[PDB]
Amino acid sequence: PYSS
Amino acid sequence: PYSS
Amino acid sequence: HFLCGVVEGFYGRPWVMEQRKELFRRLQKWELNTYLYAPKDDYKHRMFWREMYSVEEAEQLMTLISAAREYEIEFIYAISPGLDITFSNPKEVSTLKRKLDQVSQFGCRSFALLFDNIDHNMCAADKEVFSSFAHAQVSITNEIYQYLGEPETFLFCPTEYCGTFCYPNVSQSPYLRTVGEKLLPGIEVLWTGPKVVSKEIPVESIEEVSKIIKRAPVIWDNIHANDYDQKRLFLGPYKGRSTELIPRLKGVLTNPNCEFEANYVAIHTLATWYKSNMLYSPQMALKLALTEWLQEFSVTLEDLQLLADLFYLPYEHGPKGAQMLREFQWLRANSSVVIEEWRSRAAKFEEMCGLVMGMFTRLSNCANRTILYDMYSYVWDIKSIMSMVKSFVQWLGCRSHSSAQFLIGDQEPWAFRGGLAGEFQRLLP
Amino acid sequence: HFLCGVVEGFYGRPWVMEQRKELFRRLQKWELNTYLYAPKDDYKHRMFWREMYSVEEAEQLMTLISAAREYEIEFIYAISPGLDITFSNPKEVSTLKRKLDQVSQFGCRSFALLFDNIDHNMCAADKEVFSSFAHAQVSITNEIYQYLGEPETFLFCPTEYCGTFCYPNVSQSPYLRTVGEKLLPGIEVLWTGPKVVSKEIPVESIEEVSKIIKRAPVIWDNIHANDYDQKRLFLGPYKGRSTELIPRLKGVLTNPNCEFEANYVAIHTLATWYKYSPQMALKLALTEWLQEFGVPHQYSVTLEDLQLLADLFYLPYEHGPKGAQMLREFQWLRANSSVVIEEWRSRAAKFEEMCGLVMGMFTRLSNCANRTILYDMYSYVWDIKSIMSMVKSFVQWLGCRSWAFRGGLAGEFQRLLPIDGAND
Ligand SMILES: *[C@@H]1O[C@H](CO)[C@@H](O)[C@H](O)[C@H]1NC(C)=O
Ligand SMILES: *[C@@H]1O[C@H](CO)[C@@H](O)[C@H](O)[C@H]1NC(C)=O
Repeated sequence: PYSS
Repeated sequence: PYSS
Repeated sequence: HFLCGVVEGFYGRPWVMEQRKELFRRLQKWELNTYLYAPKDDYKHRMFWREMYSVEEAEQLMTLISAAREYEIEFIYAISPGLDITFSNPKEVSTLKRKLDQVSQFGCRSFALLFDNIDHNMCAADKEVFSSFAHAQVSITNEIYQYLGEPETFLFCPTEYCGTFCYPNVSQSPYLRTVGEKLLPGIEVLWTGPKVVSKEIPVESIEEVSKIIKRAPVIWDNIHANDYDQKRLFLGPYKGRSTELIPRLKGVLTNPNCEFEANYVAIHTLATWYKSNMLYSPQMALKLALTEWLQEFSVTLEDLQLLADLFYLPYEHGPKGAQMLREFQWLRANSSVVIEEWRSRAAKFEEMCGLVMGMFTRLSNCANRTILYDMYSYVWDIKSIMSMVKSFVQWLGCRSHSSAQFLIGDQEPWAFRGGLAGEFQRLLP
Repeated sequence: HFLCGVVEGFYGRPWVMEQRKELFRRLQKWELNTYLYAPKDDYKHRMFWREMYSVEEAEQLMTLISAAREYEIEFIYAISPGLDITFSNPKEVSTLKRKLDQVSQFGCRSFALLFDNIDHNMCAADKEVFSSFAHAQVSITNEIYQYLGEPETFLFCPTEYCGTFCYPNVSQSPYLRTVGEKLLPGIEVLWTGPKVVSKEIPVESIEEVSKIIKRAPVIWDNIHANDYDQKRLFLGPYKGRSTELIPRLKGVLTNPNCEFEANYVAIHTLATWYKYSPQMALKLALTEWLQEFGVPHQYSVTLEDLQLLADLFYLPYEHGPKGAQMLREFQWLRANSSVVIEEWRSRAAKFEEMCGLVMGMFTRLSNCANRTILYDMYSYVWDIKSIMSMVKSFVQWLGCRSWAFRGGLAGEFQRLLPIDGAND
């Protein structure tokens, strides 16, 4: 669940 | 040089 | 009352207080006014946002917020409860208030809630209280805004925080619509551009988004961020944002390289750009930062020019670097002629490789050791590859008088780069 | 007495005093005895070795040397002046002696002169005084030995320091004869094996080298060194060195990862070895390491995760079982993608679960209480997770109906050499  |  | 400076908003090892102090000092030296504390992996900012700072953490935060005010830099404290908060549960909201209060008493006046990079749904409990995801964030954000007594500067980072991230499009998003509508006018909205790392920020994009946001946004600028790629460093000028944006924005905060000392250019050229329209030439600001940076480091301005050109921008190499790439490509494409031209270019090329070697040896012999260290792995990498590229050009030239293949015998491990990760990369098309 | 421990001897950011101290705690706890200070890019160690320590630096070193004595770890100070020293010049020699004495009074008793990675010929002023390059290092080393009163431990690292570095070979090298014979019988010689990063150090090679240098060598082991590649980390067990090498060597000092916290396996397993199964020793080391990872305390990471982590960043010549396995599976799926008889998809499913475990491993590591460890390994673990998740999706792309700048410039040039993937 990160930058993209 | 370096280890090279 | 326009906000310009740095957000520490990346993944990875955060900066230490001695870096953050040296940072404030630089910001004022260059007339920037703002700092957003939002390091993704300082666990009490995001991972364990519910938790209070311990005694020694308190002393440290206070000392830092001191230095901020001592240097007239506005300190904004961020908190990222997005991951696991229950919006409808009031004990949750209490925990968030108790946390922000604890920071209030450090000397902190400005605050930010960030909801970037989180799951787009909610839990069963929330689906009842709130008609949408958008409602839930807004409701809690406002509640806090007022609880803080409507503070000086207060930022909100939405989940759909850039063009790519708006569903299904930017100007037809239920989520962004309801934010525009319901988020209180004194709360500012954060935006990264049309992408997470924007190559260009068109004024039309800002206009289009301002109409849905019902206000001007502060840019979270990922122009110089290098946390998403181990090999990547960005020493290029601030670029692809018109000076004509300044009147149309509430601020720009740059999220820069993880390695503190690499951000000299990144921050300087942003300063120059802001101070030019409180056009602007990327090529020219770069010239300005490199000269003034050269003071801090033996090493020549040309070595810096090379270095910036090798690690320039997420979508662009620098002149001297793009040049070497073309030249190597031609040389490898037209190798099969081994006739007059080819060799002179190879000789010229092996020379440009020399300049990289020289840039490395002088940088290692330099007196500023902090700066060396932040960059050491990055420049050793390019030196290594350039020397193998020099070597390979040499070998291609020697083809007419030898049939030995390029690697002879048994290899040391750095003949074969990247480890497992590199192996999986070579298998993608 | 046999020397075993760590040399801080790599290029790049050296460890800070507080890390070294922690190293001393770990070496003692694991029953090791030695630390060789040789960080190539510490300022005063090599580039500007002539310069004396300030008052503040002085305070910092002796504090560190005291700690060494406090933990019964033998502290060896090394110095690398070979770069631009002139041998014949007395001012240079006094500068060397004066540098040494300054560290004596810091509480030091053991020393090393290292001449690795320097040009083979000298300045004209040295060309006549000494007949050969070898003769010339030997002379200055011996003199320094006696100058400090022939101390208990004194190490010399030769220019031809590995099998591959010897001209035209080890067993018949001019340079090595001169070291063997002219270097004082009580000084020790450092050796990395057949190569700079030796996959194996076979017994026969040690005999071949000891004959020609007339003594048993101290191994400077680069097995776990990771300074030479941004993308590379080595958390695998000490491997490729038979226990039968022990009778034949004065010591082993390992030159380990740049990122301090990553060297738990690398050092624990060397210890284990010193007291042998590489996989048994990994299991003991991973098991003890797990305890260093906690959840943080709250008023409002598993062993299989560590096993996975180590398999992915294992050793220079070898991937770990799980890593190789996922790489096999990914190969077969990409090859047999044409199918989309039955089997492939049953196997695509298991593979996305493996990818899952990589993402899982990163998530848990991200919540751990020991931030020192996280930070040290962050970019390494981040990378693997990104690539895996991309590999996961790409595998799906084949099942479904539906970064050109990755690595930047370096990446781009690298993709143009034919030797890229010459090892897959
Ligand atoms: C998304 O990506 C950037 C660059 O990788 C990271 O630093 C940032 O924390 C994330 N969030 C936002 C709002 O950009
Ligand atoms: C050679 O290479 C290793 C790994 O790249 C480096 O750490 C070490 O300083 C150099 N010298 C010796 C004797 O290994």
